[PDB]
Amino acid sequence: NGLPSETYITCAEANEMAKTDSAQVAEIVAVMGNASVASRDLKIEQSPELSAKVVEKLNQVCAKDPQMLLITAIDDTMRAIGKK
Amino acid sequence: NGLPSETYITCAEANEMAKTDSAQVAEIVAVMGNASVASRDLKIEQSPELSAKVVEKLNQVCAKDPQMLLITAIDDTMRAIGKK
Repeated sequence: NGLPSETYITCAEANEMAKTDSAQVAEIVAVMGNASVASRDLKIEQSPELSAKVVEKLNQVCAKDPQMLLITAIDDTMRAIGKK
Repeated sequence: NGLPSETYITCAEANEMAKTDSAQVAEIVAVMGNASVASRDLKIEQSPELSAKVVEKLNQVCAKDPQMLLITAIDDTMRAIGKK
């Protein structure tokens, strides 16, 4: 919880900023996401489309429960795609 | 040299595309960039300040060498960071 404001931000609210700054929102989500999911296989193809997905479905989950911080929310995707 | 167009595109020309799509470009460079550099230490965090950085100076290096493919270009950046 003692993380920088950007990292401690909620994924749902990340969409709010996305209209102004899609870059910093989609980047961190993708950059962390891919690196953190590579932890279980290490061959997660680096392609804009996959990232585009991680902020689409993830924010959808956030819409269901706002108690998910951006940092933890994407971690649930790590386990979702992390089914090896 | 037989890789898909986008990943076979030079860092210099990738910046050109960023003018139309800053996302796909800043993403892929930070995505694999951070993933590859973290493969040497894993002490490297993910921040929006890094994408801008890895696509800034690199495009300048590739401005001196248009032959530098995106993949190779980022490798050279890893070398710089891996220099400890």
